[PDB]
Amino acid sequence: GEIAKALREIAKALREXAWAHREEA
Amino acid sequence: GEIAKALREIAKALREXAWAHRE
Amino acid sequence: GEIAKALREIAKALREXAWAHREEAKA
Amino acid sequence: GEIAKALREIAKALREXAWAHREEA
Amino acid sequence: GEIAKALREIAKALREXAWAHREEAKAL
Amino acid sequence: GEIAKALREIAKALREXAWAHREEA
Amino acid sequence: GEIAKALREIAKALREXAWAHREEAKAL
Repeated sequence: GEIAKALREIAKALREXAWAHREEA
Repeated sequence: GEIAKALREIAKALREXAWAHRE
Repeated sequence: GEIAKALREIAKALREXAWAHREEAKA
Repeated sequence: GEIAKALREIAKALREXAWAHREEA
Repeated sequence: GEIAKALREIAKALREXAWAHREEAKAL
Repeated sequence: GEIAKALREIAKALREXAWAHREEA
Repeated sequence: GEIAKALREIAKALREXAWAHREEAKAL
């Protein structure tokens, strides 16, 4: 579904955020 | 559910953000 | 509900994040 | 509602996040 | 609706987070 | 709808969170 | 749908956040 996919797209962004926090290092 | 599963994937990512503090 | 449950899981992850930033800064 | 309730718990966890930053200043 | 209100509460919490990080930063 | 609008409000607050970091440097 | 659309906008906001964070880490 479009909603579930957008939500997974939110998850991936958060993981992208996690790698940026783990660029402190 | 696909929606519930995706919400759980979000929580996991957030936990990952948390663990990245220490790391 | 599984949706409510998953949302609560998200709330808990953010509480984790709060704690972690609290501690790291406390150092 | 259970969904609305859970959503408010998320908001409170975010406020906790905020407060944690308010004590680092 | 309760659901839309809860979401708006989340948004407000995020805005609160935004403010705190600016101050935290500015405290430097 | 009221839900979509509130979600869009969430995105905007996150963008505001982003701007807070863009202003750190 | 407008809800899927608003969720995608949230995701983009989070990527915007990640990018600003990298610029942070990089400017030090």
